Amino acid sequence: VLDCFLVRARASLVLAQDDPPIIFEASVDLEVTCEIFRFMANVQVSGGGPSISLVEFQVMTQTQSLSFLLGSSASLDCGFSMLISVEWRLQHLGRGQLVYSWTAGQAVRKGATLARDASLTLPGLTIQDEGTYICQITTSLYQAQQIIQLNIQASPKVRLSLPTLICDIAGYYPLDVVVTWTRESPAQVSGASFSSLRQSVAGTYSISSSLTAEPATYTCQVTHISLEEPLGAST
Amino acid sequence: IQRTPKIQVYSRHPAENGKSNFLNCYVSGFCPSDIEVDLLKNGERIEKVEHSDLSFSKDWSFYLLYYTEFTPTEKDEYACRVNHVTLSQPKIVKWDRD
Amino acid sequence: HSMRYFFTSVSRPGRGEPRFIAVGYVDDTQFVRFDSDAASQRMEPRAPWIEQEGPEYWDGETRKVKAHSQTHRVDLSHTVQRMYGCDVGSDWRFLRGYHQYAYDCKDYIALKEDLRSWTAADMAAQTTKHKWEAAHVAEQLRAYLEGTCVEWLRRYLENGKETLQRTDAPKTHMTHHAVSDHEATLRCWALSFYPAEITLTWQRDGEDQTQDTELVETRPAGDGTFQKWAAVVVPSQRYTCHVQHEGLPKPLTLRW
Amino acid sequence: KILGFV
Repeated sequence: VLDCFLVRARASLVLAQDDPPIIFEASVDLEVTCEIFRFMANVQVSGGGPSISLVEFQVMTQTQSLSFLLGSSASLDCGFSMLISVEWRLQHLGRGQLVYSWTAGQAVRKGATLARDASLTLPGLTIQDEGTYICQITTSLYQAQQIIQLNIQASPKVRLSLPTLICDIAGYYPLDVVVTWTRESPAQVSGASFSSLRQSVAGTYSISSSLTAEPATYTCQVTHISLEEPLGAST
Repeated sequence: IQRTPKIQVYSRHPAENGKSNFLNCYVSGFCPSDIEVDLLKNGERIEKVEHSDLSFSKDWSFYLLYYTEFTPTEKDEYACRVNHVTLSQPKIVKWDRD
Repeated sequence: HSMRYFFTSVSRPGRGEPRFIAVGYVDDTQFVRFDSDAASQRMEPRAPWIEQEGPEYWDGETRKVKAHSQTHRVDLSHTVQRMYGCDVGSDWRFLRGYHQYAYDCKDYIALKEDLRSWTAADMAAQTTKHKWEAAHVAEQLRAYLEGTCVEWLRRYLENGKETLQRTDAPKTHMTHHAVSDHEATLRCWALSFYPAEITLTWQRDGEDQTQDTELVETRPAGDGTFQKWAAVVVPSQRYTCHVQHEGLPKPLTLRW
Repeated sequence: KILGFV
């Protein structure tokens, strides 16, 4: 019994009932959100969440978001039970690319490697592989998909250096880096002005925070989504 | 999803002492379109500033080019304050000649 | 060559009326614009090469933009974005056609590289896909992108040949900056060029140096041309910046 | 020109 919203009333899924165990689940987890459409239902926990088509077909993933550092191999997960083809696509910044395909495998990116399993593998991750991965699955009567958002991350490298102080926060990704300047008691300093955003060929960003130096120690304390704790540098 | 602006402050031509030029603040990549952009002359807002209206990139981002005629002085400096929603603190991007 | 049309409705609570702003681009340059907040609720020319069109053109175009305002989110500070257009090579033949949507700048439903199917990048958007592919919106859009988008782009290219095919060569410099005693940065500039597409690649001793090279994305200038630079960090040492633009008979090689 | 049809 899962609470759900049907497209524009409110209903529930066991009221509509059809027995699952004819077509096996990859797992069962029972705050969650749910939406039924004309029938296919999307189940969305904060962790993993399947896509279920009425049961006759379902598509399963154990995580809808994945934060992976660059270079690391991504075992993006996707699975289904019940086939014509399995395609993995990438959508990011308005650009739709093919990543992999299977019929009767064709890895568009050279290293792509794929109760059935479709857990595609991305070795040697690059910034250009960030985005929304759609594990489209085709079937003689269904074409259900599954969304995996692969947030590629890159830790910065802060090089505090020089009456102007400059810390080159290079190689970070994604863009939202917050730079806090601490002076020493380590009191924060206002008035730091960023430079123009720069990029490397790999897609990682380089930026520099400039702060005027007055007499005394300083610390370019850089926090980022890829960091458990805010790293930095001091001179 | 909100995306941090990519802000560039530069000139139409390489800066020459006293030679007329235009200060471009190419603020791109930002989302949503609600954004406050000011061109700063020695820390204070320039009054006579023109700007191309909201432009729409393929990336689903918006970009704006605020320009103003200036003469690049050696003893005076320029910047570009940006106050997008993703910016918990308004970001002032320095104008280095390069 | 590419002509794009953008349509965005920035929603407003309290104000009641979403701000519908429409723009058209040819080769990244704006030529038409509509804005609900403008003084006159009519679309205007923003380029001198399209003011020549007759009054039937504008009134014909203005009525079509009004219809798109009502149906901007028909099947979909909430921002809803729309885009469509076509790409063309020097043959003046169809390369690639787009028709895309975004919900708060996240990809929502986009037309594939083949102008036949849609890529729903949001799980909320899959009913939109199920609706459109049942309505055959792809086929009706394939006729416009392959037929109509290119034809007027050809006419616009003829009308603005002094503008769109300007093919200005980059006014190129080489700038050297000493960041430290043991290393320095070599920056090669591409100024006042057109189109915006340019390649600046660094090589050491004749082999590529991508791993230690930074750059900046192409910058629109106030003139109407573009700017760009790419910089490498050298441990002092002679490196070469290769500049490749349409306006150059031969790619350039720069040295400090 | 704009797409025209709906």
